[PDB]
Amino acid sequence: MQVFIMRHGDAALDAASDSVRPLTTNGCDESRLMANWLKGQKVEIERVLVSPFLRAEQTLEEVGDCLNLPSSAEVLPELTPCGDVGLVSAYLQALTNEGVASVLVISHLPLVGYLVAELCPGETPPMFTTSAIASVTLDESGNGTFNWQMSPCNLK
Ligand SMILES: [Ca+2]
Repeated sequence: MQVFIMRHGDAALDAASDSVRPLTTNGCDESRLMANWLKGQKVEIERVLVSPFLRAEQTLEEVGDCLNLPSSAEVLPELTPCGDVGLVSAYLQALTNEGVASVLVISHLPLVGYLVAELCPGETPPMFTTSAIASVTLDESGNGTFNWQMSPCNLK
């Protein structure tokens, strides 16, 4: 199963509180940039998992505007910055055994980095710039391979 791990886009520093910080114009722009790149890669997203935080959901909105995404999305509490990478890993393994062919995961630091390591043996937490995407091929036994990583700058 193809897993695409994405860090939410650039977000405003100030808001009533952290969970509600909106995306910035640039954050939107770059998120659409990465979305179109994926579209050009013949990427077909079957399932979507997103953090409950506004910046994650908005990144999803923006992406969904350029890439054909599922009508629904699953808002996961464990995708927040302090999310339990173990439960995220298990959720992904579940979908893998379910038959799901591909999933797009939109989250935050430091979770995104740890998630890749947790899923892929021998890998250290990679560095994620905003809107950057990590590709991981996960098998039924929870064994994942870190394929590549793409960021708005390596396209820009
Ligand atoms: Ca469009």
